[PDB]
Amino acid sequence: HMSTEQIQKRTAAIQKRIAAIQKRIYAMTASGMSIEEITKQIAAIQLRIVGDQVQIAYQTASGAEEIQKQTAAIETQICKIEAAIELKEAGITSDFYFELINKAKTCEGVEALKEHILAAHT
Amino acid sequence: SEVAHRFKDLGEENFKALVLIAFAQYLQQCPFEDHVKLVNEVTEFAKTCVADESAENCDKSLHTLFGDKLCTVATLRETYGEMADCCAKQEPERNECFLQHKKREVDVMCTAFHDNTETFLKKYLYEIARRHPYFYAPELLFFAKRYKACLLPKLDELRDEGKASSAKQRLKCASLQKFGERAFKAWAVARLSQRFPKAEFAEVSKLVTDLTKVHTECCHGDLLECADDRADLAKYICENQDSISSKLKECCEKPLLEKSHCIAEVENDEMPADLPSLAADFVESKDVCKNYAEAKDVFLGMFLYEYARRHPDYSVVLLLRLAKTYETTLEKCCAAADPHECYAKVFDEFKPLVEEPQNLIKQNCELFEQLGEYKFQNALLVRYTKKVPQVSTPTLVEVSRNLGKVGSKCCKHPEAKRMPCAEDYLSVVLNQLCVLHEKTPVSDRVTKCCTESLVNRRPCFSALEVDETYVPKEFNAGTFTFHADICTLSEKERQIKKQTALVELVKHKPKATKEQLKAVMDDFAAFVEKCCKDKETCFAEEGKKLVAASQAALG
Repeated sequence: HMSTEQIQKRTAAIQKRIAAIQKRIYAMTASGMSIEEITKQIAAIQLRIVGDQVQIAYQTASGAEEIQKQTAAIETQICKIEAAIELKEAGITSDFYFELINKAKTCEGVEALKEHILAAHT
Repeated sequence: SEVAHRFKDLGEENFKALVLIAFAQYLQQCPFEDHVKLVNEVTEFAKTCVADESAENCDKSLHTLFGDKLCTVATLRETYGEMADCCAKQEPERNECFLQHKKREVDVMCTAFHDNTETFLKKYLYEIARRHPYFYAPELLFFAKRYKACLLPKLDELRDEGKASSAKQRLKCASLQKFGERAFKAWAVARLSQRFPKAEFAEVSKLVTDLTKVHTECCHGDLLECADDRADLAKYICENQDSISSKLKECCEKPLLEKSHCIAEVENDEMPADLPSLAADFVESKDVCKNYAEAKDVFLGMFLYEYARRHPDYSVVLLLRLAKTYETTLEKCCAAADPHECYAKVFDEFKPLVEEPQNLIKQNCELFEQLGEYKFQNALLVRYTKKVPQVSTPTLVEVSRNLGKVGSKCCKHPEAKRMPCAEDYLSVVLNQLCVLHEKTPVSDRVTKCCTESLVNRRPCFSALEVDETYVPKEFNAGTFTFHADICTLSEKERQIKKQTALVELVKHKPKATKEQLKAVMDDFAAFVEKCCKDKETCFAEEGKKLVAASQAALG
């Protein structure tokens, strides 16, 4: 129940990234195990987006629990997904490294482990 | 622009201290008055860069900008040593050269500190950065802030504490250039993993990656980038402390310069309960060779991550020998017909590697817990002198008492924490000996050990035997006959004089018995009570009587 203009920008920021993920995954499907679960995580993150877009509507209809723990884990979930796309594109076909990426607690470590796998592969 | 970027991030006071430290770390010759004007002009120029990012030539690198002011005064070759030759070149060759040139009253100081708070504080760092070019720059800022907070035992504690961090950073900067970035990152994975066993591999790899950028910058004289970055990794750990460790809660309450120092010293986190065996995913798995082939360094780093998080009792170097041996077998095994059957017994090869230092710690701590710091330091001085008799008598005494001091502050702790304490201290003294021997070489075997991989630097020294190429030089010219000058002072502080008598007696009679040498050292300690209880008159009578006993061995 705060920053409704910044929440419009915050929601729109995730939407641009999901679209970016979807293009790179739709290209990949005729270009690596996470692929079925990536499409599930995209659909699950969209539920959070709908929830935000409904929250905006609810506040507009009402006279107006500020949860950032869902937002943060969403951004890190977007990173775990984007990283898995950079790895599939890199030719990593190994369910060990995918789990390592998905097992990470922070988007900061998601990219650091990504770049590490990426250089080690070359 | 890059100078204005660093001036804004770092504090106004912290920026000044950093540029003064970086100037004294390189042109250590120019005194305080010369360097302070250059530091002031750089801050005054950066002040303008803050306002107009394009104007005033704010666009140049910290090495061209802060490397042209360091060269403006460094014009003549005589108003500096051979380091002024570096000045003739242009970046990046200019800073590449500056790196290659590595080479006192309780109410008296306060009379100068009261008048100028800035003149006293800046003076602490000027000569401390000129006397230690490889000291960690952000740590030196905290060291001076600590100094700004009775004044005799506190400064002695900060002298000894600062001596440990300086030495620690010399080792860090040494492994980076001498053994590579991958070698530092490999140590990073191991020591961080022991420290933060709760953190997932990605968070550890993040700390490894960010910490390498910090220490690489600090060693490369990028002292302003180093402190800025050391603060950012410190913020990140504190912001995500559940994802890293438990211990970090209090460290993160502390202010900026302290917050970083605390996290670095933080206690090992209580490793997660009931972790599976690394054997399952590193020996049993069907895809061990496929995963290793995929990203070889990441797979090995993962091996180290798991082994280290589970072994906080091991040394970092032991974890590296276990990682190295696993890598070595994985390399050979993946090529074989049945790689699985090839490496199936790999962990059984780690047994002698982990036994060797545990057995050494237990054998040496058995002697320490029965001889004390004097009769154990004396025993180590006989063995280490017989091993390498090419070392200078007082340098061998210093490293013998220093290596013995390890057993003192290591055997107290139990078998579970003896090894990481022992390796930590032993590494620090061995690097202080190797730095001292690199400058004045005396032994080809010491050269071999120091030149060998940082991992087997200590194993090399422990393998040494009595140098069979040494001809007993039996002088007896004042070395075997001590001076009665220390008799008048009389103290356990001058134990180095009594010790240097032993190391000369070992070098002049090398094939001496373990009991024979203890009888010549017990008769020498008894002869001291003549010169402790006719002052110089006791030295002539004891010199003739002690030399008569030495005739029964005649080495």
